Amino acid sequence: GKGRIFQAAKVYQRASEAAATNIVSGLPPRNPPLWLKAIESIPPAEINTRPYPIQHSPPNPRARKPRNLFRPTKIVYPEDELRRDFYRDHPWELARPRMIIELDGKDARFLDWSKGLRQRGIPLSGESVVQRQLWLMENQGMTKQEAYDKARHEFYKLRQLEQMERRIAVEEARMVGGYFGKDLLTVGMELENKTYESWKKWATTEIARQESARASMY
Amino acid sequence: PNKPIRLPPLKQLRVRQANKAEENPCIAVMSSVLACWASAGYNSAGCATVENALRACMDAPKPAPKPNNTINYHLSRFQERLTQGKSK
Amino acid sequence: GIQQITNMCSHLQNASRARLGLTSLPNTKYNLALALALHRAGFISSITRGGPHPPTPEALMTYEPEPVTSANVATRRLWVGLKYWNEEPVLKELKPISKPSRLVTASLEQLNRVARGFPAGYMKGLQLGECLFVNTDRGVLEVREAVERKVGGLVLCKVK
Amino acid sequence: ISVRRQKKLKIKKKKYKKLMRRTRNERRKQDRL
Amino acid sequence: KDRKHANIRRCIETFGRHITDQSLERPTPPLARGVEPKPQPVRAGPDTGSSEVQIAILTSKIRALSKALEGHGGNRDKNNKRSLRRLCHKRQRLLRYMERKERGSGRWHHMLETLGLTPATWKGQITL
RNA sequence: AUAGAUGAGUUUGGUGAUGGCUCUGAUUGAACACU
RNA sequence: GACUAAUUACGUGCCAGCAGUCGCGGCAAUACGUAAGAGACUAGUGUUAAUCAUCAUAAAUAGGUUUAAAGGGUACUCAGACGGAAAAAUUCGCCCAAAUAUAGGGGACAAUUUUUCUAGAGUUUUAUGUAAGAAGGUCGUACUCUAGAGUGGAGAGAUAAAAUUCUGUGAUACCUAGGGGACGGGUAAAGGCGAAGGCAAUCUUUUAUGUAAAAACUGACGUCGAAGGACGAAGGCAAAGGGAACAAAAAGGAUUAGAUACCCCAGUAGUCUUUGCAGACAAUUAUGAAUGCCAUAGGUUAGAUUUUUAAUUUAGUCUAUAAAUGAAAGUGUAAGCAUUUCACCUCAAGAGUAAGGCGGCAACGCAGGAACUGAAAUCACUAGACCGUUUCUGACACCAGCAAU
RNA sequence: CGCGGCUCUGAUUAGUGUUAAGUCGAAAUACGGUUCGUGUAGUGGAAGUUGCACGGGACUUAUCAAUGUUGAACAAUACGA
Ligand SMILES: [K+]
Ligand SMILES: [K+]
Ligand SMILES: [K+]
Ligand SMILES: [K+]
Ligand SMILES: [K+]
Ligand SMILES: [K+]
Ligand SMILES: [K+]
Ligand SMILES: [K+]
Ligand SMILES: [K+]
Ligand SMILES: [K+]
Ligand SMILES: [Mg+2]
Ligand SMILES: [Mg+2]
Ligand SMILES: [Mg+2]
Ligand SMILES: [Mg+2]
Ligand SMILES: [Mg+2]
Ligand SMILES: [Mg+2]
Ligand SMILES: [Mg+2]
Ligand SMILES: [Mg+2]
Ligand SMILES: [Mg+2]
Ligand SMILES: [Mg+2]
Ligand SMILES: [Mg+2]
Ligand SMILES: [Mg+2]
Ligand SMILES: [Mg+2]
Ligand SMILES: [Mg+2]
Ligand SMILES: [Mg+2]
Ligand SMILES: [Mg+2]
Ligand SMILES: [Mg+2]
Ligand SMILES: [Mg+2]
Ligand SMILES: [Mg+2]
Ligand SMILES: [Mg+2]
Ligand SMILES: [Mg+2]
Ligand SMILES: [Mg+2]
Ligand SMILES: [Mg+2]
Ligand SMILES: [Mg+2]
Ligand SMILES: [Mg+2]
Ligand SMILES: [Mg+2]
Ligand SMILES: [Mg+2]
Ligand SMILES: [Mg+2]
Ligand SMILES: [Mg+2]
Ligand SMILES: [Mg+2]
Ligand SMILES: [Mg+2]
Ligand SMILES: [Mg+2]
Ligand SMILES: [Mg+2]
Ligand SMILES: [Mg+2]
Ligand SMILES: [Mg+2]
Ligand SMILES: [Mg+2]
Ligand SMILES: [Mg+2]
Ligand SMILES: [Mg+2]
Ligand SMILES: [Mg+2]
Ligand SMILES: [Mg+2]
Ligand SMILES: [Mg+2]
Ligand SMILES: [Mg+2]
Ligand SMILES: [Mg+2]
Ligand SMILES: [Mg+2]
Ligand SMILES: [Mg+2]
Repeated sequence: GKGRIFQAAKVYQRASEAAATNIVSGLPPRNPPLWLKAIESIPPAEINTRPYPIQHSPPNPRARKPRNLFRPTKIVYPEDELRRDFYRDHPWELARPRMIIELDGKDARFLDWSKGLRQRGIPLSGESVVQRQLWLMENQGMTKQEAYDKARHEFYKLRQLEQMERRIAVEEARMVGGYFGKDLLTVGMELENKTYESWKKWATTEIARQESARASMY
Repeated sequence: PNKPIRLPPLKQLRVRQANKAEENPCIAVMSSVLACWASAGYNSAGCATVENALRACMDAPKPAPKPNNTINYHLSRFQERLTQGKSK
Repeated sequence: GIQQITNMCSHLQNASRARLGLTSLPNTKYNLALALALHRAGFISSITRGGPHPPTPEALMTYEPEPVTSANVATRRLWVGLKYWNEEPVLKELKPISKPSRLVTASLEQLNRVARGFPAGYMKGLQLGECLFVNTDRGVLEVREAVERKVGGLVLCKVK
Repeated sequence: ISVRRQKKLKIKKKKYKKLMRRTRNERRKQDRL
Repeated sequence: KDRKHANIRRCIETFGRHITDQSLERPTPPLARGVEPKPQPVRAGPDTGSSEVQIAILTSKIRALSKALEGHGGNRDKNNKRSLRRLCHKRQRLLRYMERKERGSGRWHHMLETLGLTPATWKGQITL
């Protein structure tokens, strides 16, 4: 046994008895620890008792001798199927950065998918399409494909305007004397130069290495 | 083809020769000198350039040692995480 | 068959040793008898027969099992609720006495003596906390329940 | 049984095996094979 | 192998309890005291598990193997000598159980006379 | 019949086991030695 | 002396002696022999012999068998033990409950038996996969033999170094054309198959289990299993083949103080084929078979399901752990918790020996003591030391150089 | 009287136990200096030793030639060990 006998759940019991009587028989027991009375009415919780975990999906009714009865089950929602479908149809939608750092957790209080894709607190992304799709599919009794088409098409129109604003923004800005910094295209090419030059050096060295290594074959 | 196994619990995960072992360079240069003597001959003329190269190494100063490769330290950090665990 | 009780005793030990909340047992007229005895003595929490999967925990006592006909008798199973208190199981040991190789029987005069910490026959006295279950014509009673009823018979198991 | 104690039985079987061979003709004369 | 699975069909069609329930005169065993016959559900498929079918199939396997151990160089096959002693013993446990279960039913005598299963096949110890 | 269940010395460089030997208790239709 | 209540002095000097066990005695002995004291029982006190207990030390109550005594070489199986579900008849077993209890009551359980049930055990649906087995035939790399009035023309092979040895009757080396035997390269893996022993080139033929998924079918038909019988590695015996290679024996050459040996030149049984005998193995997982059950992780083998990408899942196998268990090492699909059954063990040594007996052609196998002699044998771990052990680290320890004996 | 059993004895001969101070080797325990044991068959004054298959109660004692990264510029009221 590489473990050790922990008794952290019985500190009160053991301590309470030790403070019951004095070690010098025939005297009043000295005052107990200051913490003995603090946690008097707060017994520890029960630990190490494997319960039947929550079943997030119907268990196999055919199994006659089921195993892993005390194993937590996987959490699957109806959205999982839809998210997989959409993001497979729009793989480059994953390059759009999405923040999963919750601010206060109260982001699902102002989400009303009956209005449209645009919502308060969340950006326009594939998730908004899925939630909107699920809403139409359930409330409006639409099919998976039908709801997918409608919500998906609204997603496109909102993205088109976003891309049009960028071009018209920079263009109009220069009509009144507006100058900007290095675009992402130019910056990207510059970094390749620094990296390509480093490759030239390495190539030249190894090339010369093989040449010198070829003189020994003869 | 199977994938690399999960190492069993070892006392210490490390590499014996952390830093490469440097081979004395002109020990090869000497081999060439010996080779030429075998084919050409001891008191020949084509051995001058080869013999002079052997004298060049001994005169030249030996290089300095390289900085130690800190690889055993990082292996000790991730030992319990990579393998089954530690044994003692 | 007595082999079922032995399997049941050994299983409840392993289930309590593994600190499990629920435990399954083959649905038989014999196992149920001893289970009710353990429950009537305060060792197990609840008893409910169901299928191969445990019933809804929140509604264990409200769980309404379906009729046990010949179409599903093979899948029925007894679900026992183990009990733990003070970081220690309440059904620690279930050593059996009457094995398939030999059925040990006790008389009323011997049970009276064993119920006060004095050996008698192939049994040993009962100490603090220990309990003995005897199978008689009045069901699977406790040694002290059989002494007040003035009966005896097959000794199933010693519960500590 | 360790190898050290198995060697004590090894020297018992060899001496006996070697004894039966040596005294095989003597036991053949007396019809004691 | 082709014959092996073709003979199994002959045994299921000859000794099948789903075919002998009408061909034989008294297939079922005689009723006991007080016991009255009752209707039972129909078989969803062909009877292939009854002791008659199993004993018949084992007989076909025993003949093929026993006939292969008596051929040229059959003695050299000393590993299948156990396979024959295992089929004869596996057939003995079904005959010994089917004897007291049927207790002289016409369905039990039709198998014996057809397959030639004499009393040595199950009464005592099969020693090979 | 409800008080009735006990150990000690000795293997090893040392420790824990296994396993015998011996002592601790009671006794004899007893013998012998000193009384 | 300690066990075991109770001390000094002198004498003796591994001598004389004491001793139930461990032990004491070799010149200042608490242990021997005297003296005094002390502890204790008491007309009894000690000793010897025996009995019970000590001893769970033959364990029914109540043991144990991986490493310590002790798992059978193997599992098909007669006898024999043991073994499902829901009811019923009988016994009145079991209980009240005795006094070896007339006559009754109670019905959970038990025995015989009857009727139903499908969870154990089986059958069918050509599974997949697979070095279980057997028959009849072949394949190939190398080896070897013969032939070429082959080319070539003095060495070759062996070993740490050599010798014996091969070669001018032409070797080694390089080829050509035939012949002959046994062997199984890669694939290849913690892989797989059989009851085990064991099974690895290939084609056809032939054979019993086993595994997965679905349905259907029989309806407890199950597990273990003394004995008998079957199978059983290498070696060995018998007969007839075969005979390239390897190789006990026999023999030669070296090494060595000596060399049976280890090494080397060669070499017969034997290894192989067919028919029998034989039955011993570290026949091992140092762990009998089978059933019920207990928390995880990482691989892996043959399938199945699926949103076949990757996850669930059945049956195996192997590492590392938890609870636990164990003397500990460790195990952890069990060496755990329980159960069934068979085999086996009861201090060491003598001894797996003797005698009688059975089996066998023989070798030998099965079975299986006692006398004499002991207080110890035995297992795991721990820390050291040692290693013609690994990796290091210091030292005129060594290399090198100078000088000296 | 014969047959069988049993007891004692027997030239001759075998095994084993005990016995510190003898002799001949150096087999095992470290890679014990030829890996050690199991079976079997030979061989040698003796311990030993050889052939054939088998066991690990011996090599899991295992520890990188994948040599280890410009993984998105710079500047600002942003940023500040
Ligand atoms: K001692
Ligand atoms: K054995
Ligand atoms: K020639
Ligand atoms: K047997
Ligand atoms: K020689
Ligand atoms: K697995
Ligand atoms: K003897
Ligand atoms: K010096
Ligand atoms: K040796
Ligand atoms: K020789
Ligand atoms: Mg042993
Ligand atoms: Mg053959
Ligand atoms: Mg020691
Ligand atoms: Mg004292
Ligand atoms: Mg005295
Ligand atoms: Mg004295
Ligand atoms: Mg008196
Ligand atoms: Mg075994
Ligand atoms: Mg045997
Ligand atoms: Mg029974
Ligand atoms: Mg009655
Ligand atoms: Mg009754
Ligand atoms: Mg049905
Ligand atoms: Mg089944
Ligand atoms: Mg196939
Ligand atoms: Mg099949
Ligand atoms: Mg010529
Ligand atoms: Mg050939
Ligand atoms: Mg094997
Ligand atoms: Mg191969
Ligand atoms: Mg298998
Ligand atoms: Mg039926
Ligand atoms: Mg069996
Ligand atoms: Mg053989
Ligand atoms: Mg042979
Ligand atoms: Mg011969
Ligand atoms: Mg040779
Ligand atoms: Mg035989
Ligand atoms: Mg073997
Ligand atoms: Mg057996
Ligand atoms: Mg395997
Ligand atoms: Mg393990
Ligand atoms: Mg145990
Ligand atoms: Mg002995
Ligand atoms: Mg004998
Ligand atoms: Mg024996
Ligand atoms: Mg050590
Ligand atoms: Mg010097
Ligand atoms: Mg001088
Ligand atoms: Mg004599
Ligand atoms: Mg030696
Ligand atoms: Mg050696
Ligand atoms: Mg050997
Ligand atoms: Mg070793
Ligand atoms: Mg080792």
